[PDB]
Amino acid sequence: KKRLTESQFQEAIQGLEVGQQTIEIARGVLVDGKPQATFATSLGLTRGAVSQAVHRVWAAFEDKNLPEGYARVTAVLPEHQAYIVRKWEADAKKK
Amino acid sequence: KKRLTESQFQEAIQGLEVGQQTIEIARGVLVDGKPQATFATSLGLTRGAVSQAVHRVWAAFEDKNLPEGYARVTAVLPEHQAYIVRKWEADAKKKQ
DNA sequence: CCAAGTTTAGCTAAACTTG
DNA sequence: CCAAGTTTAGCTAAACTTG
Repeated sequence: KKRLTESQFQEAIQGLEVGQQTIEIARGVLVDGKPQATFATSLGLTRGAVSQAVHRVWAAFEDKNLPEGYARVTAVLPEHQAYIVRKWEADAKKK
Repeated sequence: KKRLTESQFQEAIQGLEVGQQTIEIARGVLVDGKPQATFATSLGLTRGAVSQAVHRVWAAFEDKNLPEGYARVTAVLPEHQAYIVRKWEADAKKKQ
């Protein structure tokens, strides 16, 4: 279901520390739409591996694909600092 | 360094998905102060595998709250605000 | 039902951080 | 420089979830 255009894929793999196999896997799956089973079959890899491989590149895209000048952060914080962050995301969701 | 008593360890392991070897390993370095290196030698393991096992028990205890006015927050912010949030988490990980 | 995809403890390699 | 510890991609297993 989840897929990436050619250019979104190129963005996601920009400087991403990842082997060439992982790149090929995600390319066939996210861009060319091939099932993950094919790379499991053809590479002799378990279903887990291929899925983790595609996941990295997808997560990479999600770590980008944010308005430039922004970044996603997550943490457990005190009630006060938790409150401030709540507001900041609201103000961020105005621009 | 980072160590635990028996009550904290029995609290750490409480509810954690974890085999028996990982409990052993963590008990040795967190509770009994034994180095991680000796556990690699006896169990025939790389340094990393032993380090992952310790971390899992240590993290579970650090994730046993304890001020729950605290809350898990996730947000998409500009870098200047993101930096502060990253700084805040880093304050929180020292204070605990 | 069947097939495919997800998830996570546990491992190694290996490069990196600490003291 | 070394020793001990940390980190993380990549892999399995196996139980779980989606289509």
